[PDB]
Amino acid sequence: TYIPRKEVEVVEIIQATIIRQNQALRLRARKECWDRDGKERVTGEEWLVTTVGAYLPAVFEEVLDLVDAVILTEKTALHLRARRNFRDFRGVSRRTGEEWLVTVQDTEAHVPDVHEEVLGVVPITTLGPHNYCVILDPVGPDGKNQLGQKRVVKGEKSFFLQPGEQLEQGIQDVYVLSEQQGLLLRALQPLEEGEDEEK
Amino acid sequence: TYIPRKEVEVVEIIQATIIRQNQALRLRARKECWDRDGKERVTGEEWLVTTVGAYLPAVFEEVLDLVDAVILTEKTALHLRARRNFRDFRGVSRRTGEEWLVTVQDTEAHVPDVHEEVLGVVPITTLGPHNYCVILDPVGPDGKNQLGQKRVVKGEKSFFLQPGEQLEQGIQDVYVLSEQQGLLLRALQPLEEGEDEEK
Amino acid sequence: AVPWTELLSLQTEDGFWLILNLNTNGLHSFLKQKGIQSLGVKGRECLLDLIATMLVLQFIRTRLEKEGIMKMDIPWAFEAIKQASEWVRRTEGQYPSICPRLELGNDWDSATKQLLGLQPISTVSPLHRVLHYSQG
Amino acid sequence: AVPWTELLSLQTEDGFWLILNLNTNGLHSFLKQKGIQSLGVKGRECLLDLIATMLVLQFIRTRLEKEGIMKMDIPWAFEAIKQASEWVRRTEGQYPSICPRLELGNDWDSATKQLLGLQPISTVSPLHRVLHYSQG
Amino acid sequence: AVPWTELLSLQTEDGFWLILNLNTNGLHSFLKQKGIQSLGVKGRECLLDLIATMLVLQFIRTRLEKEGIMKMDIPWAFEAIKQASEWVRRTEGQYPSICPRLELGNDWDSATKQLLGLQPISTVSPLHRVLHYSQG
Amino acid sequence: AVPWTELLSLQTEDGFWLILNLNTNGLHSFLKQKGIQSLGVKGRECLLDLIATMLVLQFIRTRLEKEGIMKMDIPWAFEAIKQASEWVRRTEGQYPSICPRLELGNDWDSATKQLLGLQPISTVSPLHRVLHYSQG
Repeated sequence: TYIPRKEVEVVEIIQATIIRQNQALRLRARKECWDRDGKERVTGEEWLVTTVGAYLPAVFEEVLDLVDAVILTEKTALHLRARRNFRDFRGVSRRTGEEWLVTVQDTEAHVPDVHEEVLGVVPITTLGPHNYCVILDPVGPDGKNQLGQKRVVKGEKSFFLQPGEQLEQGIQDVYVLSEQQGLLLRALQPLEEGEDEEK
Repeated sequence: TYIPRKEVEVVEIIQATIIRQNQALRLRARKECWDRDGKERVTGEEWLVTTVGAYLPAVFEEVLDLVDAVILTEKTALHLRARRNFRDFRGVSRRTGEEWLVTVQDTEAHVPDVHEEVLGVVPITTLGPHNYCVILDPVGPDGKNQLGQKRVVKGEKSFFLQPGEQLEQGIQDVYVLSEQQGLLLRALQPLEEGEDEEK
Repeated sequence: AVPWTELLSLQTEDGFWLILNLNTNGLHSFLKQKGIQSLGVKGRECLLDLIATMLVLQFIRTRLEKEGIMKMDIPWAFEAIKQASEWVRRTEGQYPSICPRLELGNDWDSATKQLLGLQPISTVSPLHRVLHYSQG
Repeated sequence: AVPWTELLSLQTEDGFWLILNLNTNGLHSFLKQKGIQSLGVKGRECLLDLIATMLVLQFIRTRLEKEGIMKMDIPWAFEAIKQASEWVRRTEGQYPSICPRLELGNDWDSATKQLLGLQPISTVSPLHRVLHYSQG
Repeated sequence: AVPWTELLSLQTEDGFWLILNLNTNGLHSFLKQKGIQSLGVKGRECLLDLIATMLVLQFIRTRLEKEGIMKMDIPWAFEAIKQASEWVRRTEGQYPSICPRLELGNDWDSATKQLLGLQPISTVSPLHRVLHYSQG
Repeated sequence: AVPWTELLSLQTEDGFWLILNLNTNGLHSFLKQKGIQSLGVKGRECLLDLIATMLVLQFIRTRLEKEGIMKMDIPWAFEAIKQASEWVRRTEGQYPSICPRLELGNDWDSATKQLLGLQPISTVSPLHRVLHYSQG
């Protein structure tokens, strides 16, 4: 209970918020301050709190909204644009405007940070033993797309289309030929193909 | 009987709940507390109690609803999605979003935990001696589906379609042939088959 | 000569239950004062449906005894009486002795007959503000 | 004989909720005085929609109990009652004990029935300026 | 029965906002006295459009709560309410705590409801010359 | 219900600006007494056109705020408002702080609103002989 005082005025009766499992709470600052973790925050700066249970807002922390995590099954991944320079949960440095994917081998559930952006949930592209596909603008070893080029993927393989990549016409089935059947097919560049021992 | 007091106010007259066999009671906390088992509980956190008889709620335990167990016959199994990181009754660690099956060889009856989800009761797929089937996306040794691949099951065998697996066209009957009958059938990949001694 | 087809109109889609002529708001106030919120919202509605179904059964049984005639199972309502008995004989076992602990009667005969208002109730019982509050 | 088709007109596009006959502006003033702005604008609207949906559910349940009949799931409104129950039984778990802390009642039965105005409220409770402010 | 099609006529070409029944000139004088010229002309107009949009949203929400029903997202105005919510939930983050510092309320519920005039305001607040200056 | 097509008739051939209802001759006398001839004839006309354009913009903005609704950019005048904003946001940068130094207000909101006559002006300011000289 509270005993009153003449020079102390009760402004309002604030209420706590209940954070269950796999959620977080978005709350900006109202003033230059320090949060419950002990970090300086400027006015308007938003952040997240990930404690489970009843969470009581401070006097300078406008609670905005509850953020619920995204469950990563083996057939889905998460496409995320960075909003500024930060370091995410794995501990890699990001740049502004950069896009990437988050899979099950990172976390089984991911709560979207305020420095990130949910662009969409990418379903897996899987190829049967009788299937192949061509990838428009593939990602090289440098993490950047080769614009204009292509890459042919064949066999039993399941993968995600990384940000920038695209299929040319979709999942395509491989040509299978008997001895009564043949294919006429023209080159476009000087090429080599060692199917048998000779080239 | 209760003798009253000036500084003590009776709030309400609460009533107990009757838990018969093969049931449990779901009840969240109202405040940071300790339950009857002696475990700390945060606000909003739900759990279960599995004692049989009259159960009296505490002052901070909102009784939600009664949960009744699911009876596992030999022709049915239980498909369960995990809701968070926990350890179930057998003592294996689960991850969020993970699915699995519970059969009679685990328990003859299973009460669905609050950290789980009843996705459906899976009937058994049994094959006669004259039957075979093809399984789309089978589960390998790693517990994960091979997406795109297939697996042929033949003979007298009864099994459950694990989460992810599927039959291609159903329970199919095997080709049976006399000497007046033959089959024309084409390969799709280089293959080997040693039916007789030669290959 | 109660409206019978209008009683057939009030059969619920699961098999449970102004024509009943009973103070319902005072009954809700009485059951709230006896502390029915400690059973969950689901348990509270499951108990109110049981109490209402047994009240309608005691009303119809008093009507049939005035004509002369868990054993309720006329051709025009045999299906509704049958599914009501099949509902009640399953849902009663979850709540043993809920009639003394809510202070309505010893068993369901005593509770539903003293709430039905066809028998006088003794003065030491708190059941006076359910049959005499509607007389204002 | 409340307007029922006009209640069907007020079904929202997500599945939640003058015909209700309740002082809404005084109720907003009461809930503002109890400090509902500390939940965000989204949390405030999510709590007001829950309170309004449970108030409409308690109104319709009092109407059905006067006829005699989280368990709400007539053919003309079974879909709306079903989607309302599916909304409420998901959105209630985010706000445990929001009825005592906003000072409306112990549980949702007590809170929605004392706000519905069909039961008297004791004098030590601050719930007097929501049912008697509209009587001027 | 406010004119609704005339409210649809006043939808701006970007997605923001006498029918509103509010002293607008006294409100401009109040916001000028609180010092809104220190934000630029662009910032002043961007804040006035936010205040007017939230005032219209609180007016329509009071209208919908009297019927019974950052979460505003009827078929005849779903697009306008949707684009208004998409405008407000982007433009509010530029101005945190602009309702206490302009002395209108704690949050947007308090500010827009005390400016809407449907709730009484305490005497220690300077919000008396916006609802009582129009009563002359 | 001001004449709007007659406002469209008064759009100049470059894109700047009795219907305005303001003492123009007393305003010219006030601006001459404040010493506007020290800017050249070209600078004087360029400043009078800016002041008149911002006065018409504040008049139309007060009209639109009474209906409820450097950011001015209805279908019947979107082109004139657009070219007026494109003129003003280029020509304002030549004259910084021309509203205090001519003694009209702090910024363009204060200056054009106190010259528009919809807000009272304090007694220590010399702005009394522009709104009360026309009342004879």
